[PDB]
Amino acid sequence: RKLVEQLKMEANIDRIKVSKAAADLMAYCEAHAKEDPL
Amino acid sequence: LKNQIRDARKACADATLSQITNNIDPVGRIQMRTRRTLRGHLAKIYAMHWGTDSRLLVSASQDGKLIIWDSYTTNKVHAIPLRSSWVMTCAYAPSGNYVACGGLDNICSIYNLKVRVSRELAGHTGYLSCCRFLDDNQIVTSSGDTTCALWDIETGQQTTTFTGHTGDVMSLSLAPDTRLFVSGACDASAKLWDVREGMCRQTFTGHESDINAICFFPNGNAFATGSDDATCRLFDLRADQELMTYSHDNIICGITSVSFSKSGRLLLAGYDDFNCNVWDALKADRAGVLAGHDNRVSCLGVTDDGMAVATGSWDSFLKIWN
Amino acid sequence: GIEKQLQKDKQVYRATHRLLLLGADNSGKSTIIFETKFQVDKVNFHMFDVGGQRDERRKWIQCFNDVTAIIFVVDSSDYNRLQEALNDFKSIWNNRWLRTISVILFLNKQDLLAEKVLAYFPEFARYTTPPRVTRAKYFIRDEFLRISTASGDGRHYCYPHFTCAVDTENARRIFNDCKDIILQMNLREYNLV
Amino acid sequence: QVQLQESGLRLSCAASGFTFSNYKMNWVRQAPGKGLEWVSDISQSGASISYTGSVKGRFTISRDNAKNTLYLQMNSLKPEDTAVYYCARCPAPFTCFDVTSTTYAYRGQGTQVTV
Amino acid sequence: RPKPQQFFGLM
Amino acid sequence: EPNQFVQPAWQIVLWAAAYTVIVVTSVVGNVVVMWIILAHKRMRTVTNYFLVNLAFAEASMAAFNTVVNFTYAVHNEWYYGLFYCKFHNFFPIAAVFASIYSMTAVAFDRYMAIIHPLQPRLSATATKVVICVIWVLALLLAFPQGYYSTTETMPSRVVCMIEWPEHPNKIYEKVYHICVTVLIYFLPLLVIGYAYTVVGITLWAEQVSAKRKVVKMMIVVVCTFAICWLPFHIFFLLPYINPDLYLKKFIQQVYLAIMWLAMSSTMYNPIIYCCLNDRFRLGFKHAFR
Repeated sequence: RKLVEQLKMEANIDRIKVSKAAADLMAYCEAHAKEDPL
Repeated sequence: LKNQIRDARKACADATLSQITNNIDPVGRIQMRTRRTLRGHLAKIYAMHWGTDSRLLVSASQDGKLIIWDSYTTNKVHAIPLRSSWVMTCAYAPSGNYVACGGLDNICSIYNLKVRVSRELAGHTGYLSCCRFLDDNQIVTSSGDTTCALWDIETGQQTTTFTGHTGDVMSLSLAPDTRLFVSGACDASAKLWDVREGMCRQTFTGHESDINAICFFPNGNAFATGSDDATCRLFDLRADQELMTYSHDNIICGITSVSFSKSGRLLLAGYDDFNCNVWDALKADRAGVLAGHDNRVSCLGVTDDGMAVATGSWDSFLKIWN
Repeated sequence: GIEKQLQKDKQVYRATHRLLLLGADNSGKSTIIFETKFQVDKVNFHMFDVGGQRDERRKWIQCFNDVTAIIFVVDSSDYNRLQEALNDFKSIWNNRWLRTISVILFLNKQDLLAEKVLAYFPEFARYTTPPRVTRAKYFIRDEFLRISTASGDGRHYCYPHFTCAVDTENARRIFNDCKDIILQMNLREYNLV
Repeated sequence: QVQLQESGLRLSCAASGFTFSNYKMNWVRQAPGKGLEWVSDISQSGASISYTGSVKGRFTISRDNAKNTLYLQMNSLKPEDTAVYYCARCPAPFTCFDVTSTTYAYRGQGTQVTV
Repeated sequence: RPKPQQFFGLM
Repeated sequence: EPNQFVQPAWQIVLWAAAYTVIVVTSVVGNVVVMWIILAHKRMRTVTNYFLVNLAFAEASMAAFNTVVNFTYAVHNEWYYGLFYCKFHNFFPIAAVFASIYSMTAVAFDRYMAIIHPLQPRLSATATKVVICVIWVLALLLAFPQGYYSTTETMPSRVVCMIEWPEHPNKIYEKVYHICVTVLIYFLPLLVIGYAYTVVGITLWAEQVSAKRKVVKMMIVVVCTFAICWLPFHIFFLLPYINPDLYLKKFIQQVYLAIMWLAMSSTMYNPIIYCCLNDRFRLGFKHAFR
């Protein structure tokens, strides 16, 4: 029954759309590409 | 209640990550070669960690040796004989004053480098799989009894305990802000934990077999997981879904170590096919092949400012690539 | 003096032979984590019995990839848990990281097996020795030998033994078996076969 | 998220969350008052089939990769066969230790069978 | 040197 | 009549074919074995260091010694001068001695690996030390023949020979030849025979056939070594009991026969490695494609 309480605690979170997260990931990747020696 | 979670995850899925990175310029072929080769260990290398000064590193072998290497000159600054021959992890402190190790003895041994042993944390039940320093006084460890723990080094007592996994915990990764961490375990799931609170935040279930390694993206909002299903996966903490899946039709072996670069463009994945791959994190396409080990690549690490990538395998050799 | 003092330790790592001890609760493997060091003919063998972890063994058994031999102890008198011992033997034999390590098989508790004979497997009726105790002993031995000769015979071999609780010559057998285990390794390393 | 759901004389095990054609599938009972005991196994392509000697010649195990399900056809039962049955998957594809374990994450909740 | 009919074999 | 040992052309053709076959077989087999071990990066092992030392010594032996000695034995005329006379009496003789000592070291490896397998192997630095000692004593034993070497001009003849210090009883050359005959024939034959006899007795008493093939290989190695190196030392100890045999062409026929017999032992070890190990067979197939 503790797993149900954990699922209820983790369910009520703010889920932003995946396109905005992909855009933020790509923006951080592009903003630091010049100082990556690899 | 998980049906509502999956329904919300489907409703928050607008477009794929590869669609957002579709009309972008690829990196291309990555050509890397071995600069320094370290040969001072007898048995297989099980783990390593880089220093924050980007010069000295540490390495652990199954013969009972923990050797601190100078990567610039291929010289051994320190060599420590261990009381237990089986060590599965090692961590090097950000201040450089301490080192830690642990393994099948179920003890987290912390040594001072002013080399003398300083502390022996003994509260775990299963085999200690990973450990990472927060400060010189606190440390986050994970063991094979499906638990993690935050410890105070001074009193030698557990401060908090993280018990949410149903499988043996294989790896952990610390956030750069030192307020959260992630753990990957043997139930095909990864979990995010709060250091200050002591409770799990979110649970990610996208894999199909035992997850062996985990590493944050450099911005702290994403991570990557490698497992035994021959696929890597990139997850985001905000989108609540797997952003990317790095797979191939010819890889049928497990994944032992993953790590990120300075910009997060390249994902560096160690495999059981005697070689490592360099994937593109955005394009989800393989861009480099590093093949210089005659046995299974056990551990992999990235220099803190991105000047080198050091791998260690079961052929008792450490190789630095640039 | 890091580089010199390591090298002598390499000689110590060239001096000892590591062994992995496996068995169930009913098998007397403590009589045959804990470390036991014993010296036969001025050769040091160092056996490890692991009991401090959980019953899931698929992740730490890879720590014993470079071990010389696996001593597997089976209580032969327990007919109820004999299939579990056979499944454990099959798992150790067919592992990917244990496909090059030979297994010395010790069929312990011979006197209780003889008492159970003189007082599960339907194929026992159509069996003949290659006098009931001898038939039971060799049926139990051939049950493991069928798994041993089913696959992976070229890379590693099995060495069965019959052992009682008052037996003292097990270190002799471990010495002789490890001597043949590397002898076959040295015959292929030195371009002879 | 992997999922195995049992139903059930013929027991069925429906699989989800993972590809089915690359794993070896096992049937494991648990008797009332006794521990978990391995019963049967079938390989990835359905070639190598093994049974315990107590049920040899009496049980059949089959798989359907088109429907991604695992069947156990059981007949001529005995009163000792009353147990809780689970379908188990070992984690490494193209290969298998801990399917008969106390806390295993890659097996279902099982079904009760009373004879 | 002793004779012009000598063989002078070498290894 | 102005000079004997001038063979007719058909004898030169027959000896040229019989020597060309063995020098081509020897040098091709030895350089393929060296390339197999040193190029594949998995055969580069502490075990095979004595093997590549033996292969290099045998190849240098075959090429330099057999070609120069056949050229000097066709017409008994020297075409190379004083410096190459000294070099030929210094270096290929040391290659002979280093090859025999390297084969003794390989037999020692086999004895230690088979009779005492639980004991650890020699270190890489110890292996390099034994290689250095073998080559140093090989050059030290071959030095007095290359130091006293000189050339002389006879009527229509040029000769290379060792000019020993003059003695009323020729003590120095007698002691040198008996000592080199003992140290090069008798000691390594006894050592290799004892080690191979003990190893064959152990291995002789599925997988039984491979051990018996190894025992047959060692019997073949010992027998061919003794047969191929008996008349060489018989000839080089001959002039100190009957020095009048060098006045006829029978002795150049005897010299050509014994030099073919002595230098034909170079071909034997690549064929042995090809017959025993399948990895060497795969390397021979890979090098020929």
